[PDB]
Amino acid sequence: LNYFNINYFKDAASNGASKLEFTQDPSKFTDPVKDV
Amino acid sequence: LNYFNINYFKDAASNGASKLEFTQDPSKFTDPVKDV
Amino acid sequence: DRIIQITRGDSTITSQDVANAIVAYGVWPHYLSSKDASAIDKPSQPDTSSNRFYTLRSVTWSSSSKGWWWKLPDALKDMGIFGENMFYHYLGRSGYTIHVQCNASKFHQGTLIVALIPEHQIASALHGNVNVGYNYTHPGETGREVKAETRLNPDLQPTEEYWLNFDGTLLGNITIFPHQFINLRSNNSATIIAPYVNAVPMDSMRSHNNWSLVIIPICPLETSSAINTIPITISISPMCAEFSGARAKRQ
Amino acid sequence: DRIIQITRGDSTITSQDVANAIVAYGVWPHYLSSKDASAIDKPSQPDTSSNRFYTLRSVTWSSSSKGWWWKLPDALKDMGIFGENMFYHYLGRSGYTIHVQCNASKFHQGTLIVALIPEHQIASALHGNVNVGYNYTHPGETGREVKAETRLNPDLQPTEEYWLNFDGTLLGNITIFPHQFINLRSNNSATIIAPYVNAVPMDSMRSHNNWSLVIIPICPLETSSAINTIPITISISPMCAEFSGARAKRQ
Amino acid sequence: YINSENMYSVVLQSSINAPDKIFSIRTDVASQPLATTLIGEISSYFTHWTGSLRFSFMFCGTANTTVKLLLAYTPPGIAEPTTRKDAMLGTHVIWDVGLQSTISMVVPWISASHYRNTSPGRSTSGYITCWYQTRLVIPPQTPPTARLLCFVSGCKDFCLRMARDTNLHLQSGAIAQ
Amino acid sequence: ENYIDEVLNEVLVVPNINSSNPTTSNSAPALDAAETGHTSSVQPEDVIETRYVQTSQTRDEMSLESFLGRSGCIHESKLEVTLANYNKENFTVWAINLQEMAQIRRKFELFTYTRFDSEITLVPCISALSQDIGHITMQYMYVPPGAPVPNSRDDYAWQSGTNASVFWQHGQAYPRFSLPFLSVASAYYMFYDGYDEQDQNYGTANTNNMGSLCSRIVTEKHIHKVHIMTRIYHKAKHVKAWCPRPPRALEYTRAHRTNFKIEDRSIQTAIVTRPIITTA
Amino acid sequence: ENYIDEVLNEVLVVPNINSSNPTTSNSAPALDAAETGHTSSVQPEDVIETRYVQTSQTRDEMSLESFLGRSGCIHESKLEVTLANYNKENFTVWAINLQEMAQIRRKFELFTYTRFDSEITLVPCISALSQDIGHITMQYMYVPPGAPVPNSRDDYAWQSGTNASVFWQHGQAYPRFSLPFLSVASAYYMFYDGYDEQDQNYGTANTNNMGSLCSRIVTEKHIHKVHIMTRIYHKAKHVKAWCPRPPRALEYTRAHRTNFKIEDRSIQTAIVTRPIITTA
Ligand SMILES: CCOc1noc2cc(OCCC3CCN(c4ccc(C)nn4)CC3)ccc12
Ligand SMILES: CCOc1noc2cc(OCCC3CCN(c4ccc(C)nn4)CC3)ccc12
Repeated sequence: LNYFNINYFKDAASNGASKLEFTQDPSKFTDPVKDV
Repeated sequence: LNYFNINYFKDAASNGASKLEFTQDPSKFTDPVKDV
Repeated sequence: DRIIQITRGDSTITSQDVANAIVAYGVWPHYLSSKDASAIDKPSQPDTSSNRFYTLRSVTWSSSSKGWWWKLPDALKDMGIFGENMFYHYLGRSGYTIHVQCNASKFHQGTLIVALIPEHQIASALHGNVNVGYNYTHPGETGREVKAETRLNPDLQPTEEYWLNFDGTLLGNITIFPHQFINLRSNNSATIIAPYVNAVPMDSMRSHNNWSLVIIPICPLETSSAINTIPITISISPMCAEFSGARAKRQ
Repeated sequence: DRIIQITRGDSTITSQDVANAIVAYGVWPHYLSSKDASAIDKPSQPDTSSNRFYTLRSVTWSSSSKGWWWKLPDALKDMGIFGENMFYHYLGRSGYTIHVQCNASKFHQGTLIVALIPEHQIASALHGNVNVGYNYTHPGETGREVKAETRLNPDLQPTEEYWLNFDGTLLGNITIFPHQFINLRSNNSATIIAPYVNAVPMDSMRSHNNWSLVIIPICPLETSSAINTIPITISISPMCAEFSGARAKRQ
Repeated sequence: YINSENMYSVVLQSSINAPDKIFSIRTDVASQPLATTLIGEISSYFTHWTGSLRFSFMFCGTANTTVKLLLAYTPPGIAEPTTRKDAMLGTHVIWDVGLQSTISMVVPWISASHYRNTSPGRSTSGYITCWYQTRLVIPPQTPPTARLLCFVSGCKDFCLRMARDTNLHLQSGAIAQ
Repeated sequence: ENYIDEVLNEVLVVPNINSSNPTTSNSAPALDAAETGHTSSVQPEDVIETRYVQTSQTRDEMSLESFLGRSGCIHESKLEVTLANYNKENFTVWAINLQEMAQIRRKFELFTYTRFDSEITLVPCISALSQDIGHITMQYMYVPPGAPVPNSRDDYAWQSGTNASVFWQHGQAYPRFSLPFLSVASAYYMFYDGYDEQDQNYGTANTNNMGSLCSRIVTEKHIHKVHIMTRIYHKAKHVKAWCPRPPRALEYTRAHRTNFKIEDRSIQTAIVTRPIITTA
Repeated sequence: ENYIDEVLNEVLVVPNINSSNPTTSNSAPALDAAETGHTSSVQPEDVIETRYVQTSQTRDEMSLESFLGRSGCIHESKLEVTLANYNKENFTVWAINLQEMAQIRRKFELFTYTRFDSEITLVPCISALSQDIGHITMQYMYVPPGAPVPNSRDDYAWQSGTNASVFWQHGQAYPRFSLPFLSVASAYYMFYDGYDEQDQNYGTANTNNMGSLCSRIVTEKHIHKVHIMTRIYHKAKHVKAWCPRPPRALEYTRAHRTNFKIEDRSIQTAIVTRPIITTA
């Protein structure tokens, strides 16, 4: 199914690996376009 | 009575043994029948 | 109702004594879907010029014959458009209707097992570090006879042990494979339809044989007749055959 | 807007100086309909494996070159799946995109006429009861060069008279045929799309050539450049190609 | 040419009228030569391979120089094409040099299985081969030879999986503090 | 309602036997033709007068998940630790196969194709050859195809920057971890009827190449001679399989090949001979 | 709906390939100018007739978090324990760098600036040089810039009144702890194009000065000669990075400097030579 997650610690850094959020480019590497 | 189960991990494969679902043949070994 | 007529190409086959027909693994052949696909080019689907009955060189069944086998797509290597389509592309996929034919008289007795087995990886003839050579699993339409003779290049040869299914497994458990029996008192033809089966959407027609057709007589052919020797003939038709990644012709 | 990109097969052609493109006789190629058909068997339509750009052996254009021609389907005789499909059936029909390519410098001048002419029945070289021999109208991809030399078997040869369009008709009325001009100061490519055209729904790919591509330079190639000799290359792609009446392969 | 900048360009000649090969490349991406490149080095950090590759070519010759080249990807299960005919029977792009220096062609992902190995070693992904469609033509008094540059990137198609350590870098000694 | 029904292990049930009666008819269910390739349809009640019996039996245990879902040994790696500057040697390398130990190999080779996640469990044991042991820590690193393969107890690759490694030290309990199904195709091949690009190496050799399991003793040079034997165990989790094949009849010769023949030994099945067939 | 979609590892998806058709037009997508500094926009469907394929593949594993989020060795500290009144010596000191071990260094040096929390994991191993070991306890203290640096196994600074120390003793499992991103600026510098106030020490030397990791054996004078080798491992958690750079092409010489040149050795990339370019 799905899975369970709680943070057991008082500080940000103790927390485990972060969640993923979309690539959402912008194309700034491949097309940084001054007139598009 | 019954029993408790949670998945503690972020990845599919960590999860324990799968649940059973019905044989639901179809008879494809014993009778693969072209005219039934 | 013991009649069968199967029409495939411009080809139509007929048999007046058959035992039903078997559809392998209960699934009829189909073209490869968008969900399952891998190769992103448009497949080529020759339709009637490809999916039609190709009938190979016949073999002779005698008092001594202990078995034979063929490999697919290999046996069709030189057959028509299916053949040519085979070496012009990297990849192809196909299902087949296999129709094995042997007739006799009400005065003969004999029994064949006709099995189509997937990924039939046969065994080397000798002990130690041998393997089987490409040429020996790619006989073309002629197939392998089981011969008691000594052979050309033995470290490369496959076992002749047919009752071991050639694979080191007991014949007679050979059933969990799609099969029929041709038993002369009862039938005349055997018929098997198979779907593509492989752990990949399309594979190499050249370097990999999805199926092996193996017929070994489990009941020896006995007669008081003048004709004490009869032919078995294989015809197989590809079905929903498609190819992709076209390039020049491999030799 | 002088750019063109045509994609056919797995093939894509590009040209940065072209003059429009021409569609022969104002009709785009299509598959053969139920109303017009004759042969009652299901045609085979290889799609991408057949309708793709085949590019033939190039020819060299010099101060002396007075013309060349090719015949279709003939030029494609040995090309890939279209070729093989050609000799495995009695009948076939196809349209083509013809793309003729010759490039030079802004420092060269020259002008080619590129014409696709239907039923181009050429004329015998000599007088009296001669005709032209099969082999001489079926050169394959190499085509006919107009050569001033004496030739092998002259009673069978076609005329070398190109300004007579080889047919006994005035060159320069050669226009009522679908055509373009390649004129080095202006363009680089010529492009022609043709539909099947014939007085019958499908014909023999072997014994009949529907089209002839003929390019003869009407303006002689002049330059002060070091390269005083340049290649012309023909690529042609069949389109909506279909075959029927399959049998074994004619040689 | 190894440790120069010339390793990065190929040279075309006006001296040749012919269907000659110019160069060829294994198409697998962790393969040589392309392993050194961005997409390669990164692919070399994973064990699995899939997608389509974008090969772009820039013609660096004189503004007045012209050529037409054939760029061809010949799919696997066959040998590197030895002739123009043999090559062209595969997936190709005929490139015409003109106002725009550059052209991009793509090797489609065409493969038995959904993914491939970044270090296949025996198996190939196919080849990409460059030929003369016509000839490199020149005016009077302009350099007879012109160069050609070659680029790769991945398409929207492209993906890597199963992270592994890279094979393109090592540590022999110890590193100074 | 499925936390309960599987706690007493009852989902997947066997049919009841119904009562049956004297038959007299033109319907002959006992009579079929096995030539069809079809197994007969006859049931007890068809050929004999049967009583009603309510069958409580269960197929749960017979499921693919139950059968493959037990771990068994797939490899035994012995590390003989030398002290000849200690760094030139002292590492395992193993190419990864389900094919080198017969018991689990026979089971999965019951099917043509199989698919599943894996649970690897380790059982390391230190055989002490000196007066003592001291502190032994071990490292096990998975080195997929193409990853740099360690050539010495020394080399950088045990840095394991992106590779997965697991550590064991004496007194720690048996390491374990899970793997996701790793093939490049939709399933693993238990058998392969084809060769490589070069037309060589018939069989499974070609298909599943997982790379290698590499072992090293990580504790630095010391005085005790020991041997470390880590046995590798493998459970299948989350399983499907397709196309059942007959079970291996003969001893296994070689991995990745079906070769059964052995030198100067009669070819010996598990069948057992009788004196005569009229006596059991 | 994101406890589920990431359990089978499917957030972040790859586009499908659409069907494509014969093109004839003045629109030449294959034709661009790479002079612009822009990568081409062409896709498979633009230059070839493609079929529809539904792409199930996933970029999750390719995320910055997946790539940096595996621990690898950044330092190896060997403590050779002497007994020459035992208190004058027997401590590590290490100035803290991601720069002394090549494998992780290459990875982070893929970017110009990086930011993240750190998980340090320790793997101590006692090499026994006497007949035995006894009870070895170790102390690891983080000594930030300006904190008093221990000069002897002795000195007061191991009191660790406000510093963070972690203790290990033989038989205890691998210590671990987390660090919050420690720079004084918004990100860590992987490269620095500038010098110090004194116009000296080009490069990273200047930027990230974390102070030092100090090790001591805490068990009091005893009789067994041993060596303790504690290896330091580092995972990045919670990561962002900016400005990708090309990957290091050559072996690493020195920390905090890009120097590649080596004495009496040819300068050697990972590129591999061919006989001729018309053959692959
Ligand atoms: C840092 C730890 O690394 C490992 N230690 O032990 C390990 C074991 C591993 O393999 C997992 C099970 C696999 C074995 C491969 N296998 C196949 C595949 C094809 C065939 C024909 N036969 N067997 C399928 C499942 C993977 C990694 C490690
Ligand atoms: C009582 C335990 O104390 C410690 N033991 O081991 C430790 C390790 C520690 O560093 C954490 C990771 C840091 C290393 C510093 N680093 C950089 C910074 C700049 C550059 C250019 N390259 N690398 C960024 C991240 C901190 C404390 C301890």
